[PDB]
Amino acid sequence: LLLECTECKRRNYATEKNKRNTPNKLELRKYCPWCRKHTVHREV
Amino acid sequence: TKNGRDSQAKRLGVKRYEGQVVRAGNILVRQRGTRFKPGKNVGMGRDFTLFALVDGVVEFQDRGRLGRYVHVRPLA
Amino acid sequence: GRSTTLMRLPKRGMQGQVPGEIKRPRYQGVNLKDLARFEGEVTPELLVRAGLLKKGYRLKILGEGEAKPLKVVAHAFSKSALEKLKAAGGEPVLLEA
Amino acid sequence: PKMKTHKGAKKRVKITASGKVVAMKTGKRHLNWQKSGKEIRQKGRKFVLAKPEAERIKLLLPY
RNA sequence: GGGCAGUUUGACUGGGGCGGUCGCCUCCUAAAAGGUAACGGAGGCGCCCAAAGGUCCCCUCAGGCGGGACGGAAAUCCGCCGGAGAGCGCAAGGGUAGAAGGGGGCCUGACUGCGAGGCCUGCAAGCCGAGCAGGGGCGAAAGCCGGGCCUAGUGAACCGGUGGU
RNA sequence: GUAAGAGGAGGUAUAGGGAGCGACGCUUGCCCGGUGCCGGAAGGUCAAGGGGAGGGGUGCAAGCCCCGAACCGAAGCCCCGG
RNA sequence: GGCGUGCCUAUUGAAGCAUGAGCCGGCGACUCACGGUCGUGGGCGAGCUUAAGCCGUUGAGGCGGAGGCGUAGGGAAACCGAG
RNA sequence: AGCCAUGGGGGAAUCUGGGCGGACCACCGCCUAAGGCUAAGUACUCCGGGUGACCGAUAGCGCACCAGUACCGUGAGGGAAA
RNA sequence: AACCUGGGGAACUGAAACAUCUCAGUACCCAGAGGAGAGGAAAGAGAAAUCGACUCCCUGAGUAGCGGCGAGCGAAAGGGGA
Repeated sequence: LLLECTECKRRNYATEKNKRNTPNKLELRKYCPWCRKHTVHREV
Repeated sequence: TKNGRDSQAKRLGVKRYEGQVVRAGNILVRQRGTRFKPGKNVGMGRDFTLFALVDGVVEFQDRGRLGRYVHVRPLA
Repeated sequence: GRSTTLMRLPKRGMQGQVPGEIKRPRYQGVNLKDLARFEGEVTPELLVRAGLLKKGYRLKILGEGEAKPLKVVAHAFSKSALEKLKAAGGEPVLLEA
Repeated sequence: PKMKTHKGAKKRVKITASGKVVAMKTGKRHLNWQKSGKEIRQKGRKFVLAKPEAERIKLLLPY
């Protein structure tokens, strides 16, 4: 699948890849947004 | 007659022979697996590309069971 | 018959709507070292009256070298020229619009 | 008479004060997906051409 | 809606057509640098993984023989022998246990901002990367981390879709 | 033939157009799934238009200006049958 | 007596049994405008230069700075500026 | 995608009016549609004159000459030599 | 003769195919005009609380921009002059 994670409390993004079927229902991994430094992200 | 294929030759091998001045961080050896290894001031990356971590001269040592390494001795 | 090299891609966006080019001032860069030649109270007028301008209306005396202890009326200075020049004589900003 | 600046040219190339044709890097706008950060960065650059570079300067000049 | 109109209707090719093929990886042909052709000899790719990634720690095969309730040539167990004939997602090759292989813990550097110097190269493109800054991760520290042992897993540009500044 | 019109025909289905076979004798079989043609007040799909829940731009406002869901919309095709 | 395979063209290859020409004479094919990019001969130089025209000339040139190229670049732009 | 022009449909106002300033709204500015005429500068070269680092009879117009003739073609038309 | 305005309006061709595009509103057909023709007293231009009918030359300028953003196409104000 084609995926791009978004930032909480904001709207940052990054390149990524989903897999759907296989163990990939939830997706909340950490990153390094621009506005400030370091927060959590999502799926869709 | 399915048989007219081949692979774009990747042009591998060594690129800097022992006794040769190499600039800061240029390439030495592009190899398949581990025909060679790092050595005094000789890092490498994903494809197994040996290069220099400084300037200096390239040299080839042979350590039987231990394999073959290629390092650089600098001058400063 | 392949593709020239028209593979290089447009970036020069803001290339043009349909009306086109907008009515905007056009400040003219000109080194004060090229000014300090002749002397007196230099203005845009006295500047084009020479050979550096060609009616860009807006002038922007700037650059390096040795300014002169003169008055240089202009449409825009540089924080560089400004100070060297303060260390020389005087300098009036633009008129207005 | 009075050659026309190739429009499709200037819309994607700029010629520098020196005279070397700077061009925009290709390979970023579509192939993308998860191209290593190291990828889409080293692509954000501009750069130089070479022998076609001299074909280019031929297409403008009034500019 | 061939009544009528403008056109398209690929190339390679021991003529052409039929057939087959067209890009990418592997080996050979390739004549011990690289390069190297033929409708030459043989195969693979259009993917896959949040564990198959990171890092610290720990452990090392296949095979054989001997014994061992089921089992039975081969499950699992132990003894003994076993430098790699295993494994390493998938073709091949090089490579590898002095780990890149196998298990566990914590984690997500499948980072942002640049890039010294080179590899390759007609162009375009592809490729490798020391190191700096910020902010982190595993580790006592040294350190290591810009995805996977690596080499296929792909598409200039134009024209458009959604988000923000 | 752009049209006016003209042929058709100053003919009227025992007629005119198109089609195929081709004196005359004996005959001309089964298949309607595909296609064509014919038929079918439903239904599905379907354009312009109609409709204006909702919302956009703007103005101090009145207002102005735009986007637009439900619903209503023919042939056509889909569907049934010859 | 010795020696000796026409011409052009086209070609891997021609005396060629490949092309073209019976012969002679005349005609016959890389030009010009505008804009480039080299080179070159000059003039002027942080400047260089006019276009149309106006006046004059009847083969006489001159005035005409509009404009143009040049002096600052970078950047998609806003902007900044030997950055 | 404004403006000018207009095939089709709807359809004002008389200056507290209408247009335009690049979809649109507000401000601010420009302007008077839906009537009409106007010299000059401009193009041209059958015609006359001047001149040529234009031709000199296979050139120069096709035609230096009784040539758009002879001659060819039904015809349009073509078209010499000298 | 040519030039001019309006009514109509090609394809080759270029895009190294070819539809949009180009060739081009050219060729040609038609009607009308005169020594010219057209154009013309701003519902203008467009950013200067500014220029001020029209026509043409120079310029602006291969610029703004248009374009299967390909081939290619190509203005206006302003300035200089008639």
